[PDB]
Amino acid sequence: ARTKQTARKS
Amino acid sequence: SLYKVNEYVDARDTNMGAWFEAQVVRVTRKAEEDVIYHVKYDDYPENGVVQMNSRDVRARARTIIKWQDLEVGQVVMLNYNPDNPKERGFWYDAEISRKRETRTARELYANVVLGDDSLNDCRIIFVDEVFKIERPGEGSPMVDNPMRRKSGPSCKHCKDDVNRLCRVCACHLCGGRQDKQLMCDECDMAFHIYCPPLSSVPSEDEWYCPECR
Ligand SMILES: [Zn+2]
Ligand SMILES: [Zn+2]
Ligand SMILES: [Zn+2]
Repeated sequence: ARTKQTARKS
Repeated sequence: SLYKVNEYVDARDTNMGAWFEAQVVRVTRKAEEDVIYHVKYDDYPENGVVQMNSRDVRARARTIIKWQDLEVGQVVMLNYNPDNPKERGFWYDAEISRKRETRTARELYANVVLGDDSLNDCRIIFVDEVFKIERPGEGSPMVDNPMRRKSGPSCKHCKDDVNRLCRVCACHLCGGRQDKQLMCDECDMAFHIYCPPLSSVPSEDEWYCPECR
C-alpha cells in the first residue's frame, strides 16, 4: 500500500 | 566522538547510497570511532530517530565547488536521479570523470556511487550545485541551522511552489500537502485517505484511485 511517505524516496 | 549531539551532519542511507540532511540526537558506543550515531532526519520526522554506523555520518556539506574549480578525478557530492537522469534526484558521492564546455552547454560527467555498485559516466545536470565533501578533523562543526539543499524530484507543472495548487504532485482531487497519503498504481497520482472513507493503510500491496480501474 503505497504511502507518499514511502515513495518520498524515488 | 568526531560528531557531537546537536551537530548538523549528512547521514548516508545504506540501501540507496544517498546522503541525507540530518542532525545528531544522541551518541552511544559498541565496545575508537566505531560509535553509533542517533540521528533524526531534517524533513523525515516520520522515521524518528535512526541509528547510524559511524562510516555513514559526516559533517554537513556547506561548501560549493564552482564549475571552474572542478577537476577530473576529484571526489565530490552532487545530485543525480538514477531512475530519471534528466530530473533532480538525491545526493550521492561521485568521482568526476570528464568535463566538456561548448558554446551551448557545460557538460559534467562523473561516476556516481550508489548502494553497492557504481554507475559510470553519468551526465550530471546540476553543475552549479556540487558540494565539497567535508574532511574529518579539518573544517569546523556545523552547529547553527543551515540552508537546505534542494532534493527531488521537481513538479514541472507547479514548479514545487510549496505554497500553490497542484492536481499532480499533490492530491489529484484537491492538491493539499495536508505521513498517511496513498497513491494509485496505474496513474501514479497521489490521493489522500479521505477524499468514501478509510481507517489504517490497507493490507493489499496495490491500491487504487477510480480513474485507472
Ligand atoms: Zn506540483
Ligand atoms: Zn484531496
Ligand atoms: Zn489512478
